[PDB]
Amino acid sequence: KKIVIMPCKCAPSRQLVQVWLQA
Amino acid sequence: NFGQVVADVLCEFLEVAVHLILYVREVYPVGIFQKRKKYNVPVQMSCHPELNQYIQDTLHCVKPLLEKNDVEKVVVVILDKEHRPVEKFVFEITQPPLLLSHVEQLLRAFILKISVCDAVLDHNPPGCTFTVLVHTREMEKIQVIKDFPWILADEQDVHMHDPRLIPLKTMTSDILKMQLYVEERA
Repeated sequence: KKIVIMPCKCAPSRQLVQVWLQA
Repeated sequence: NFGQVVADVLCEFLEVAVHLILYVREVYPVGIFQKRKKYNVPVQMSCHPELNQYIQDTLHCVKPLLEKNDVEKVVVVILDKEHRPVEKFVFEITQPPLLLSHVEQLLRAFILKISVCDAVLDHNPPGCTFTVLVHTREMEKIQVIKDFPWILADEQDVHMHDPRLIPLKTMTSDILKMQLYVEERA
């Protein structure tokens, strides 16, 4: 049977990456 | 005969494509990306370690699905602050059965089209992350290594209400038929 799947974890947030980029 | 080697080539391409899609659609700030030569063109790749690992883990889980021809589509789904799908880069993949510069060149074509696809696409809202969707059948072993499990995609992500359709590229060789196309909402 056809199914769509995705990773359970979400990618890093834009905010978290922004902070990484600042600091 | 070929097969492993196709998947190898294909998986790496998708890695490079996902990075570039994130850069041109401004999903993460341009400052995280460095210039890299890839299929002998300029591309952009994230320097952010956790992002890079998220992408690698996603695709290393896709590899076994590719390796034995179980991937119908690999969709990079762009999501706004509210986790609603604003934009989808659908790579639709067939490997029919049956009967190297040519592969590079036809892959390079998809890369190049992504670079300039800002010229044909309605620029996205502020505050965005992404996810990846994989259309398949009924890897439960690389999920378990990685600590990167996969879960059924929610119906809000699969269905896009009344989407606009913007094709970017098609290749149709003996080994591999792939169409890349974007879906936008109105």
